[PDB]
Amino acid sequence: ALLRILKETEFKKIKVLGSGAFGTVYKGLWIPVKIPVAIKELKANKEILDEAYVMASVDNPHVCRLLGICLTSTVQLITQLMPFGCLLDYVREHKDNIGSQYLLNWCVQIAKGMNYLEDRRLVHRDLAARNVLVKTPQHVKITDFGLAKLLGAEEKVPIKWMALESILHRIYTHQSDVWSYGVTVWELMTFGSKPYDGIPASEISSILEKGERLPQPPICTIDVYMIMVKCWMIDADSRPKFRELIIEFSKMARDPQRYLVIQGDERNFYRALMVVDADE
Ligand SMILES: COCCO/N=C/c1c(N)ncnc1Nc1ccc2c(cnn2Cc2cccc(F)c2)c1
Repeated sequence: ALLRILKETEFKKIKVLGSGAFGTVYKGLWIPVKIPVAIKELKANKEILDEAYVMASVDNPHVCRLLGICLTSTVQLITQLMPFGCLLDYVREHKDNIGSQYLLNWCVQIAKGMNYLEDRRLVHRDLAARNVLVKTPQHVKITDFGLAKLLGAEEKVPIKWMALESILHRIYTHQSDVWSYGVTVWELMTFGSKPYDGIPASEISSILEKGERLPQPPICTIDVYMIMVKCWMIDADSRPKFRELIIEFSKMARDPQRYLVIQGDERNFYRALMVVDADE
């Protein structure tokens, strides 16, 4: 069964991870051996089970997969626990130990994961560094795709990560996801800064129309920054394609010190923070 129907007893919400944008995520154990899992708690659930199947049918090393679902009073989404937490918090905590090699590789990995979703005709709708998880320092994965639509994202909100056409018309495409990719990259390059910090969400569409964009990160060469800016063009068709982003950042990954200037570039443990891996 691709989307395993789990019984209220097979798993248990041990601790709390964090209050998300669509629900609360817990850390826990699952017994179909005990497997560490992330549990997100948000008769007509036939609708959900549909968009839920998609989330479980993805198979790419850069995209999290939904492993199970529990349909009771509430819907609980069960996935494999990523021990290092989300990338946003990761870069914030290692702001002085993250080299250009890692930063570029993550951009490549996020780009591959996004290209994979585009091949499945799945618009994420909420890509951001907080929705990129760290399996290990050299392996990151995209998560939380599809939930946005499954709750009326484009029905009658992460404004600062959204493309202009999404804010004004609720239009979501793989190209609006490219814009958010641009913002996600900005978050990594600034080591976790909040985009448009100190600017009211209501004024965002206004500043974007006037041509204003997030500033060039200190460590970025104009070449890296040019890619981000292209991702934020009003004309969605003119923005880079994830496929082109994979190739461009891969190229830069071969000569990192040339595209990112990080002083001393070359040269808390999530054990006490956070049985067999779901992968096992
Ligand atoms: C501020 O710091 C917060 C740190 O929280 N880290 C949390 C977390 C984690 N350390 N490991 C794994 N998942 C984590 N969250 C998380 C994110 C999305 C989720 C679930 C469960 N269901 N869904 C929907 C979904 C949609 C599409 C594909 C999927 F696989 C899952 C859990």
